[PDB]
Amino acid sequence: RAEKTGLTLALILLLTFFSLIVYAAKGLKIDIPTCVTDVEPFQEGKLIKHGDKRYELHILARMWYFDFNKGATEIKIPVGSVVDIFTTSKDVVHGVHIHGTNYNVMAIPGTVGYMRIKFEKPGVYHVVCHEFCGVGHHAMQGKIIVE
Amino acid sequence: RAEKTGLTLALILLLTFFSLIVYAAKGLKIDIPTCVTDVEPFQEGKLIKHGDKRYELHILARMWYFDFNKGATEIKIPVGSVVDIFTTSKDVVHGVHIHGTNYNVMAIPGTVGYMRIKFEKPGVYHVVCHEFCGVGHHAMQGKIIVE
Amino acid sequence: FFPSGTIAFFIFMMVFYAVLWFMIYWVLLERG
Amino acid sequence: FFPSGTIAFFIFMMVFYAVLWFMIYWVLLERG
Amino acid sequence: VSNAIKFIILTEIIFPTLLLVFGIYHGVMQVFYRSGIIKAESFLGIDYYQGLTLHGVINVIVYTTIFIVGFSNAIVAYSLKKPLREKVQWIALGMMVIGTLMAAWAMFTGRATVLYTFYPPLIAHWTFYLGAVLLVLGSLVPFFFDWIPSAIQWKRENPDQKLPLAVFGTFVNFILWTIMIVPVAIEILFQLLPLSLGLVDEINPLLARTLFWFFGHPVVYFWLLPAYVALYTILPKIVSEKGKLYSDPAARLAFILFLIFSLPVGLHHQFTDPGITNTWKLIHALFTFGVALPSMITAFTVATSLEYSVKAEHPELKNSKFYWWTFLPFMRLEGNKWMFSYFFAGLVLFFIGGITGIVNASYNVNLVVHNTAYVPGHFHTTVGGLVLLVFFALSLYMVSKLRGSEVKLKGLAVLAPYFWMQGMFMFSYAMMVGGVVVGFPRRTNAGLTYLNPDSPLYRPEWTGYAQLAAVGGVLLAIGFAFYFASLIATALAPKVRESTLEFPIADAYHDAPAPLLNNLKTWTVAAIILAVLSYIPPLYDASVRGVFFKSPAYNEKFPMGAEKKEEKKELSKAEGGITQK
Amino acid sequence: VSNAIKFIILTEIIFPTLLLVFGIYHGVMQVFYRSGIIKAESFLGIDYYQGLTLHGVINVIVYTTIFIVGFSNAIVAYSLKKPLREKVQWIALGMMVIGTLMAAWAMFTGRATVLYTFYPPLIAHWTFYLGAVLLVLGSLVPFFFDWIPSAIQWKRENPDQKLPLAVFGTFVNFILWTIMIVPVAIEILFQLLPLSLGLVDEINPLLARTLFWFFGHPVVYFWLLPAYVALYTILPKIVSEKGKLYSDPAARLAFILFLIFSLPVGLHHQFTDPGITNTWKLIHALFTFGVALPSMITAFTVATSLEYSVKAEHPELKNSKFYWWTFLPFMRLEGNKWMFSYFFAGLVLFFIGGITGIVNASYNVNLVVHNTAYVPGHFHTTVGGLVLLVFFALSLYMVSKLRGSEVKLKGLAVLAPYFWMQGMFMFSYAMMVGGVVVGFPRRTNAGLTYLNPDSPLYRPEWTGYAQLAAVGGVLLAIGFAFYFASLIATALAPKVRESTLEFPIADAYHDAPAPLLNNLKTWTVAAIILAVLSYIPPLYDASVRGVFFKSPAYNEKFPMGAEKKEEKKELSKAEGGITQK
Ligand SMILES: CCCCCC/C=C/CCCCCCCCCC(=O)O[C@H](COC(=O)CCCCCCCCCCCCCCC)COP(=O)(O)OC[C@@H](O)[C@@H](O)[C@H](O)[C@H](O)COP(=O)(O)OC[C@@H](COC(=O)CCCCCCCCCCCCCCC)OC(=O)CCCCCCCCC/C=C/CCCCCC
Ligand code: HAS
Ligand code: HAS
Ligand SMILES: CCCCCCCCCCCCCCCCCC(=O)OC[C@H](COP(=O)(O)OCCN)OC(=O)CCCCCCCCCCCCCCCCC
Ligand SMILES: CCCCCCCCCCCCCCCCCC(=O)OC[C@H](COP(=O)(O)OCCN)OC(=O)CCCCCCCCCCCCCCCCC
Ligand SMILES: C/C(=C/CC/C(C)=C/CC1=CC(=O)c2ccccc2C1=O)CC/C=C(/C)CC/C=C(\C)CC/C=C(/C)CCC[C@H](C)CCCC(C)C
Ligand SMILES: C/C(=C/CC/C(C)=C/CC1=CC(=O)c2ccccc2C1=O)CC/C=C(/C)CC/C=C(\C)CC/C=C(/C)CCC[C@H](C)CCCC(C)C
Ligand code: HEM
Ligand code: HEM
Ligand code: CUA
Ligand code: CUA
Repeated sequence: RAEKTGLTLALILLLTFFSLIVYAAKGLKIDIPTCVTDVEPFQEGKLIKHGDKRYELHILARMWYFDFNKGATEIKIPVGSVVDIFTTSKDVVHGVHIHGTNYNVMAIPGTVGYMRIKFEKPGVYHVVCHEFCGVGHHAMQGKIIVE
Repeated sequence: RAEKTGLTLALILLLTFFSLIVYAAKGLKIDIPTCVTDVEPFQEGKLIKHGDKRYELHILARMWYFDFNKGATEIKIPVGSVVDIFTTSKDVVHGVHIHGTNYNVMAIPGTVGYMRIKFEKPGVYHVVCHEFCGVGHHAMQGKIIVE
Repeated sequence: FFPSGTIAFFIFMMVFYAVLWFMIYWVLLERG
Repeated sequence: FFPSGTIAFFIFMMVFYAVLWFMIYWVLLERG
Repeated sequence: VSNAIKFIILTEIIFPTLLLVFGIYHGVMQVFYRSGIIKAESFLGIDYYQGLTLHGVINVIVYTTIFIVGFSNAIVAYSLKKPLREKVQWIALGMMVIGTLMAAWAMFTGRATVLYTFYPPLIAHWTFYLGAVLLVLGSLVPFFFDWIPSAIQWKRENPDQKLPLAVFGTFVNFILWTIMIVPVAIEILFQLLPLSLGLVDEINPLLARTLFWFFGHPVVYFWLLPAYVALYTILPKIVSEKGKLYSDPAARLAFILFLIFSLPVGLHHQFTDPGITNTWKLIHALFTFGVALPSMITAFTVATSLEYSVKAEHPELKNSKFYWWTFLPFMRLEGNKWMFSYFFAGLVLFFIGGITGIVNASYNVNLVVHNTAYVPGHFHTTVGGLVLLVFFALSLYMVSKLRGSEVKLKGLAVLAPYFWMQGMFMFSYAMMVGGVVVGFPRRTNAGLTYLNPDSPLYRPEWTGYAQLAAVGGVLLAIGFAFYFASLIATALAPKVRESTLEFPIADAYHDAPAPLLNNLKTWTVAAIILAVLSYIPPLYDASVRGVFFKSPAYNEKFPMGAEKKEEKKELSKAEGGITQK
Repeated sequence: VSNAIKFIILTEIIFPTLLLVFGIYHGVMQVFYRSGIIKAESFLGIDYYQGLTLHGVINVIVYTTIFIVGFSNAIVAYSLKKPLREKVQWIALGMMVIGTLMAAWAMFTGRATVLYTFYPPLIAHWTFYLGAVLLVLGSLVPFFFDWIPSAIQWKRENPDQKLPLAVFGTFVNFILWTIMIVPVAIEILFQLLPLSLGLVDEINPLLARTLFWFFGHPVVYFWLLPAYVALYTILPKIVSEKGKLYSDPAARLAFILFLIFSLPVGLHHQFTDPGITNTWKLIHALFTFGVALPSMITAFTVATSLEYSVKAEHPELKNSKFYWWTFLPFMRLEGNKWMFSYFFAGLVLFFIGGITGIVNASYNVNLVVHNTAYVPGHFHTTVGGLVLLVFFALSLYMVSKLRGSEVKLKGLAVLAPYFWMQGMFMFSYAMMVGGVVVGFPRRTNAGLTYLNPDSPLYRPEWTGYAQLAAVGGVLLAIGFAFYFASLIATALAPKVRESTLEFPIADAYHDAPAPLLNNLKTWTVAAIILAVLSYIPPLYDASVRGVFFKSPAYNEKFPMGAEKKEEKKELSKAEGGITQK
């Protein structure tokens, strides 16, 4: 018929879409945030793990400001570095969008969003929060300056 | 007829438009740049005329950069001041747009565009140039910082 | 025959004008 | 009766898709 | 029609739009708040987030879920030719009205500026949760007490006759809904109604985000299915009166797909939540590319029934591709043909909402756009593009046909869909580009700080994309004011003829008695066994293995297990219910 | 028609569009340069400002001024029913072709990246100035040697008969043009052709900006008048074949206004130049609100002739306001009805270009928008909205009618105006808002520095308005590629019938032998005495009392009186010429 032609068109379309998203998610790993569990108490955080490039960032998201170091809404990181960003809110469900990169994770209380990005191009990377977290949400951001 | 109705509509429209532009140009004077002539040799310029508020700004526009003080693409001016901005290019026809205010004057060689604006709201007022002035035009601006 | 339609089309004009024009005029005034 | 028009309308779909989708996918890849 | 049933239907057509007038009002005020022109942090005593709770709830919880039961009362009573039951309609409308009033109180006063999704642990006033639950759960009483009978009666009396498409569509739709109330009616009643009016002191703020998107996502298809029963039965007859709805079995198949594949898909809204084990988000970004298939079968059936209908009244156009689509009544007045303006300006917006949804689900690609301003691009061109415009058309049509008024200001009506489609274009375009390229976030006042050229949180790059959307806001405010003038003038006056319950129902070019489908039993069971075999994993997470402590409840202005197995052994036991039918 | 005249007309229909293909190519590349996506400072060896010189010259100097003489050859030979003169057409086309080739050389190679206005003292290569002068001055030889006779012959032989509207329009138009070449043909030949190939060493860089906008502004109305003779004579016949052109005397009046009031208005382009004495800029911002009147008389005559025509083929629609505009052939194929797509998608863009021009002239309000990105909003929706779309329609139609080909790919044609109108909307809208609110300037690469998120001249606020216009650029690139495919397929093949020179010419619902107008003598004299009594002041300035020294000539890549009285005593003596006629 013609319904079969429409259907094979839709099917080849969606199969192409899906083959590519699984390709990008497996090769050249752009891994969506998964479940990570080692200990993760998490009200703190930043460690210069392997010195020049590797890091471990712990952006606890208190209510109405982020916490990149011990109470410092901004942070400075050497270029090219490859951070290991863990995110966990203190109180409510908090968005953590890092505008330059594709780090778009929720900070759910009692969970530890893991994702591993590298800051190839210098500049400033605003860490904005999108999910709603009460009044005084619109004034919740903080920068990851990569000079 | 009906052409007379269309015509009286167009006429009341344009008469309203024109009565208002002449009103704004005469009362609450927003004077378009006119011919001014005292001496005006003009390759220089900035004077703190009446101290706190009145000024006299001489933004000579060399090829591919402005000249607000003796070779200083930027300038700082106290808030609320009421400058007297004179503009005159050195070589070619140069636009002088001052983005915050409605100071939009050409710097024609051998002419002195006068206009008198006051910087009520602080900030930075980029002095961009719109008319074409050769390659290296896209890198021709300079700020009037009003802190 | 009375062109009763264009008169209303004009009324729509020149109230689209005199709104666009008035917005840019108010930008003129709001700029000091 | 053969719906010869919707087949071409689909061909227009899913080439409008697979262009919008590919633009956002390329934004995904271009973001490191 | 009856005398009270007409009043029921009239209330459920007018009360939802009389309430949606505020939803649209604050929609405009939001595209002004976000575009940095009405800065401050409030207006007329309704701050941004509380007006946002309203623009969300009013528009997709109290508007649709009420208009759906109204229009379904209508279309089922008609297609079955049965007379509705008043002592049931009455308690149904009573519960929906009381529920909406309890939800709109304590949302206007400010007790529940939580949001329309009420993401915990951000609790609201119990009159918001009990209100919304009563609103929802009070639209089933029609389904289960009014036209499950009188369709079991109409069936058996024939008895070898397929169920009409218009009522098979409402059956698939309300079976969907009956199923997907279980999740949110467990989440609310056992996590947020206990946490508010504090009885419990803790909550699982991931299990209550799951168990929500097990309701937030089947509800889009619950809205979409009446738009589709319109597009199938009423569109090919508001086009020329020879329209036929090519391939009735294809429509029944699309409905069966929205039955099975719309329930297990809800995990693709929380792709970035950190608890849920990845490789389940992948299965659901697969079932999403599966449930976006029936809509691409509808894009074929309702683009052929648009071709068969047109090329039946214009034998010239025979065997001509692309030259019809020009002979369609885009802007015709004069007799069930204004409605094509709505159906078409809805189908275009849906064309765009579909690719945007397909993108949004590409779970990798859901990192580019999650909770940016892209997502309002998705669910404005879907909801407020097709579902809302089709509901507008049917509102005008039914308020006419069952009150007597022919239709008033029909020209303003016919124009409304085009102002609406163009406002939604001029607005969704700016917001989608500004949400992809500069991350313009979602649910953020963004006009008080992120666009205050003085605040130390300025982010200049966003001003363009936010000041080129105010015109979309204005334009669709005018586009809705048009339809609203038309509806009020239609409802008001004057009665000219008998108040009947007609509907232009097209009928089945290619008809088939196909009994593999047409069998909601043994497909409802499929839809229930799936969507449990696809929530065991994410509900195992978010309950154990996903969280490390439970969270108290925070008001919006102050920094202050069995609950799963119950909904599991509740869904899997809804099978006795939907099998005895 | 003849055998060589058809070749002349075909060259002047194809050569201008075969050249405009580069104008459009670099238009797209510019809306990519300015929106900060093709940064650098060049592409394929054509840097931004040289490609801008091309996109300006090619599009409004060598495209229109050639298509105008082509289409006027056609419409005059037809409406007078006279056969054109070959030994005149030949030298006319020879001069226009040689001139355009001399201007396009030394503009492609890079010798004249000055701009299409060649604002001195920024001189170019003499082959650009002599080229443009020869191009322009070589389109008069038709007017003065071909159809000033053969219209003086057609007149006197009748002899009591008005001049046809189609040829009275071209007469007003080319009288306008004959007058307003004097300024620029004095400026070039006496200031820039001497300064280049240095004979003089100085220039008056204000007198050569005046004496230019004494040509730059009457040339917009020189283009607009053939678009208007189309809208008057050909539109009411490509609508239903009962169309009539309501009020022929109103059309003749509008033409007489564009004769008198289009010449003295040119000082409203240099409102911000500092020499010209203010209170003359005010008189010209008055004559601008005067010359924007005939276009608001045309907006009435060509919106009534659109109503009389429609309500003549639909006696149902009688005495119905607003419901026609729906019965117009918006997207009809099949026989001089595709052309309505062009005329209407041109009339909408002109609706917008008109208010934008009215604004731009409000000499106060010309400080908000002067040389911002607003002005491309003005002269794209005017030129590339109406003048270009009407010229496209007539190109397709004449290449068909005088070669034999019916029309090929007519569907792509019919679509082209809508892609074009929507590209121009999606692009002019972003640019107009971004030029009003954030001063997004004009003629600036603006994608290499003002939008380089690294350059110390960043200005972030501009990125929104510049990245929401790339889609307009793309969309109208597709919209022009459509028409171009249609034109090439039409020109190519195959000949089916006799190559005639037809034209659907509507005729005069309300006809009148009004001799106050119809009298180009004693109105040409008015247009010449005015526009001298309105340039004595600004030319007294800019010559004395306006400048304090003269300026040498600067190349674009390096920091390196009687000339008025001549053009005065040249205009005032063009009266003997245009009176003997
Ligand atoms: C205000 C603030 C300023 C900034 C806003 C700037 C924009 C302003 C509005 C722009 C449009 C104004 C012009 C209105 C009239 C246009 C002429 C017309 O509509 O005729 C239609 C053709 O429709 C169009 O496509 C024109 C729409 C604009 C251009 C779209 C370009 C997209 C691609 C081209 C689409 C064309 C088809 C190609 C597809 C591949 C012809 O209709 P017809 O059926 O052929 O008519 C035949 C007729 O003779 C008759 O015999 C028949 O019997 C018919 O039954 C009757 O038809 P009709 O005459 O009644 O025409 C009805 C038409 C309605 O047109 C519209 O207005 C829809 C346009 C969009 C909404 C405009 C809102 C503005 C106010 C409302 C105007 C309505 C009148 C009220 C006036 C006060 O039917 C349709 O056109 C349906 C729409 C079809 C295309 C939808 C897509 C449009 C948007 C495109 C994408 C935008 C986003 C871009 C971002 C993504 C990048 C692509
Ligand atoms: C009724 C309301 C809704 C419908 C319908 C809908 C359809 C889809 N959605 Fe959705 N949605 C998502 C994926 C989809 C997919 C794949 C589809 C599919 O059903 C869409 C398929 C549609 C078809 C593919 C369209 C083609 C068929 C039509 C009929 C074409 C017209 C045919 C033409 C030829 C007709 C002729 C006329 C002219 C057009 C030519 C995702 C993805 O991960 C997210 C969250 C992302 C982020 O992380 O939160 C999401 C978020 C939402 C929200 C967010 C709530 C809150 O703000 O978070 C809402 C309200 C919503 C409503 C609706 N959504 N959706
Ligand atoms: C052919 C090309 C052009 C036309 C026509 C044109 C018409 C006007 N212009 Fe202009 N223009 C200016 C003022 C006007 C005014 C008042 C009119 C008037 O003629 C416009 C009147 C038009 C009518 C008021 C429109 C209504 C009539 C139509 C016919 C309505 C449609 C009717 C509907 C009902 C039909 C039904 C269909 C639907 C629409 C409903 C000013 C002001 O000070 C500047 C410089 C500003 C800045 O400082 O440089 C300027 C700059 C330009 C440039 C700049 C060159 C370079 O970049 O600097 C160009 C190329 C240009 C071309 C053209 N311009 N103009
Ligand atoms: C045969 C040539 C094939 C070439 C195709 C090239 C595709 C290149 C990809 C670019 C994508 C843009 C698509 C533009 C369509 C071009 C087709 C066209 O203009 O001509 C085809 C058709 C007229 O030709 P036809 O119908 O075959 O002639 C019958 C003779 N009695 O045109 C028509 O009259 C029908 C077109 C519909 C017009 C729509 C008018 C309403 C405005 C909004 C439209 C939205 C709905 C349509 C959606 C599907 C679009 C195809
Ligand atoms: C009588 C009520 C008066 C109320 C007016 C309120 C004005 C408020 C200001 C808002 C401005 C937006 C203008 C919207 C127009 C609303 C008018 C309308 O929809 O109804 C009028 C008319 C149908 O009514 P009528 O023609 O009188 O009925 C004849 C009965 N045999 O509608 C029509 O069918 C004709 C409308 C034309 C549709 C255009 C379709 C093409 C798409 C682009 C249009 C562009 C061209 C039109 C330009 C002028 C617009 C009026
Ligand atoms: C996705 C999104 C793209 C994401 C961003 C793109 C820029 C990336 C490009 C991009 C990415 C970068 O990383 C980048 C970095 C630095 C500089 C520049 C860039 C850049 O430019 C934008 C598209 C948004 C939607 C899609 C617009 C939809 C418009 C409305 C909502 C409705 C109108 C369209 C519908 C569909 C009508 C269809 C019916 C009919 C046929 C009309 C024709 C329209 C056409 C589609 C044929
Ligand atoms: C002027 C200009 C306004 C200037 C800027 C405005 C924002 C000032 C507002 C403004 C000024 C500030 O100082 C400011 C300061 C701080 C914050 C915010 C602001 C602010 O918001 C923008 C308008 C540009 C033009 C005008 C858009 C035209 C669109 C296309 C070019 C073509 C489409 C429209 C045409 C006309 C079609 C008409 C036919 C038909 C009827 C369709 C309906 C359309 C409608 C007009 C009825
Ligand atoms: C009429 C013009 C409308 C405008 C200008 C408008 C504007 C907006 C805007 C800008 C947002 C984004 C708010 C944010 O992300 O913070 C929004 C959200 C939303 N809109 Fe509207 N809207 C309109 C109509 C509608 C309609 C008709 C519907 C549905 C029937 C609707 C449903 C929604 C929903 C569900 C949200 C999400 C609210 C939330 O995220 O909680 N809108 N609206
Ligand atoms: C087809 C799509 C087109 C696009 C995307 C486009 C793009 C542009 C842009 C962005 C500008 C501004 C350049 C600047 O200000 O620096 C411009 C200038 C201009 N455009 Fe185009 N254009 C198009 C077609 C046309 C057409 C068809 C015409 C006229 C027939 C035209 C005439 C002009 C003119 C005269 C200028 C002024 C150039 C100058 O200032 O010197 N454009 N174009
Ligand atoms: Cu933290 Cu919103
Ligand atoms: Cu100085 Cu351009």
